[PDB]
Amino acid sequence: GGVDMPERFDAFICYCPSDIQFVQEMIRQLEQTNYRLKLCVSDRDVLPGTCVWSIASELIEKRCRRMVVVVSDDYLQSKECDFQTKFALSLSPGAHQKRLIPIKYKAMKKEFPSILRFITVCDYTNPCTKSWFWTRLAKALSLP
Ligand SMILES: [Mg+2]
Repeated sequence: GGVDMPERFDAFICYCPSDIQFVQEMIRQLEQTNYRLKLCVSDRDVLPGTCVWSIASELIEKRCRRMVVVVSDDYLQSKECDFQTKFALSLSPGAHQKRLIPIKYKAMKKEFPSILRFITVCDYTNPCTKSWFWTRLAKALSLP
């Protein structure tokens, strides 16, 4: 009986503490789609009421198919961004679009991270794509 703890994950969610409220909203919404996503973060304890799992940093590239990147002005200054930027720069040609899913959720005064310049963004601020935003993100994350 019961629920298993995953060995491999659909995605790691990379975010700085300033953006935790967005991540809390995202996880609940993704859990309310017709998918059973396997999601991980550095510390599940700060995301109560969710099905997310904790993962050691050194295991992320090996065990996560993709990385969701929550981008904001605050994020650009964070150690979490340092980790994600190094991760992105470690990737071979073609791997960036296959493994990175950047999300914007509020206005930014700063330019988007250099390494994400050719990467498709999930823009939560655009009302024109809002109705199916979470469903489409969940489908994207569920794919190999
Ligand atoms: Mg909207």
